[PDB]
Amino acid sequence: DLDLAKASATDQLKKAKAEAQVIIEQANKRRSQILDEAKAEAEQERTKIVAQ
Amino acid sequence: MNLNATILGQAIAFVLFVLFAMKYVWPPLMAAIEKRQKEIADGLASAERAHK
Repeated sequence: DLDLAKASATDQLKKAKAEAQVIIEQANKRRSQILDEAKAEAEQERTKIVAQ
Repeated sequence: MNLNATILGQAIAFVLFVLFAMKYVWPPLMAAIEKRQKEIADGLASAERAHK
């Protein structure tokens, strides 16, 4: 039982650490995409208003 | 029957055997038992360490 338990004990750090990494690596893309799409809207709105 | 010299000889044989047991029988076997007791009781250390 020492081997069977210490297996999980030695692995779950690796695993949950990778998932805490993943969550943030998604959130980062979210920030980057929003700073892109706000640029897209920045062009779209001004072009709309000049056409108006 | 009656008081003899045999008493002294029996006292000598007695102490001889007491030493011959003391050193080379008793610790030799209690060490065996309690070493087995260490290795048996310390198996619990798994359910008390890795479990934790």
